Amino acid sequence: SLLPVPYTEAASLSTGSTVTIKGRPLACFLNAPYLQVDFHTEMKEESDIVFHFQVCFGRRVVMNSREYGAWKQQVESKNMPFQDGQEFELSISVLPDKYQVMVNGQSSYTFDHRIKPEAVKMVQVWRDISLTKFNVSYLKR
Amino acid sequence: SLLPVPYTEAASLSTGSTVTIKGRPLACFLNAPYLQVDFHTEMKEESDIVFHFQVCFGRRVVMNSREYGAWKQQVESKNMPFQDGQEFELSISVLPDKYQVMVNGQSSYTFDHRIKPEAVKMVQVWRDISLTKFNVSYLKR
Ligand SMILES: OC[C@H]1O[C@@H](O[C@H]2[C@H](O)[C@@H](O)[C@H](O)O[C@@H]2CO)[C@H](O)[C@@H](O)[C@H]1O
Ligand SMILES: OC[C@H]1O[C@@H](O[C@H]2[C@H](O)[C@@H](O)[C@H](O)O[C@@H]2CO)[C@H](O)[C@@H](O)[C@H]1O
Repeated sequence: SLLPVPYTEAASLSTGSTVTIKGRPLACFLNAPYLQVDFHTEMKEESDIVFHFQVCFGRRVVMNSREYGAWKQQVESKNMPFQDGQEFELSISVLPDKYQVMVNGQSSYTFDHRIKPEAVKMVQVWRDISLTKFNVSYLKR
Repeated sequence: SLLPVPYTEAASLSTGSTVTIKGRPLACFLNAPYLQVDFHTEMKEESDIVFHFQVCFGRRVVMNSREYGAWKQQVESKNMPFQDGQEFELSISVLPDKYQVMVNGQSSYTFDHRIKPEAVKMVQVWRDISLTKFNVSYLKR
């Protein structure tokens, strides 16, 4: 739709930051579209990933980190609040101990910090979605 | 780039048809982009898939068919002629007994017919690529 995908925005994160994403899958769930949100340590796409969030719509969610080029311990979830054929609202909050992912207002995943959020310099949103809104909040000290 | 992705074209296939696709992955191989080519029995995306061709760039290729709504026997290949960061040329030939997939001029995969190619009514090309060329040939009787 309106925002380019893959979507890249230079970003900084700290405790209390919220990343808000509104979008829609590009295919019915039967065809297994993906969504991926990566919090990167540099603007280069090859850079480390502090928080990797990958939705296989209708099937599972995978979370991990890529640290000095290597993927670490995968977290796999079958929780699937996303609805077939529907627009979704995604909110990722930077809490002191973890990321908290809200989906359409509902707490849906959390992921403990493995690298401090201050290491983030870029956010990329990509795979089989269109996007109409992306925001990183910058209200807190 | 130039062609919309997901890309959909109404299509007919028979022995001797060639589907030609030129495109580029939207991410470096380290970030595991996908490419998917589906030969559908109807224009609806939910319709059966006579030939499903799914590249996880740098890792593997999966082929299958979706018949009366159900995925059948997966074929998994580690053959990976696609090159990191490069444009690719993909040619899918409809031979009497199988599809033959050429990648950059090189025979790279084949998949025996499970449903007659005459059942195809649509081709979709999607996931993490841009496309500059798509053609279905219509030269043969
Ligand atoms: O875990 C998320 C991450 O997986 C990558 O693949 C990892 C995989 O997680 C792990 O189980 C294996 O031992 O190593 C793989 C590669 O280092 C994928 O590249 C990726 O897209 C992510 O989803
Ligand atoms: O095989 C290609 C096809 O897999 C689908 O998932 C299948 C899977 O192949 C099979 O091993 C399992 O037993 O059933 C699954 C669902 O019916 C995926 O949906 C897909 O994207 C394809 O890659």
